[PDB]
Amino acid sequence: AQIVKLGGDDGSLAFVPSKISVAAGEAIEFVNNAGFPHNIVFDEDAVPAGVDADAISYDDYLNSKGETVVRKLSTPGVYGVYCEPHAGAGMKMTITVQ
Ligand SMILES: [Cu+2]
Repeated sequence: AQIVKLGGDDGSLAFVPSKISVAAGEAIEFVNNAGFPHNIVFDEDAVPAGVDADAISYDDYLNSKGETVVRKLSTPGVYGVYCEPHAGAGMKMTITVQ
């Protein structure tokens, strides 16, 4: 499992960490931490071929501290993720699945 906090403890609008490498099938736990609402959108222009980016996104807002969304990815490659409300602040991350 890799834990990714949504919002830095210090108040930055960031995925912390924002660059991770995981094994195929390894759990990624997105934990709502600070500066929410946040959501988790996989970028359809930055996912491997054959991956439906909408299937794995969580489009609804995460409103409470501690709400945790878990995804496991199967296809190797690079996955770009962003938060819609905070995309302009730099709240984006990259996941490499091996
Ligand atoms: Cu956000």
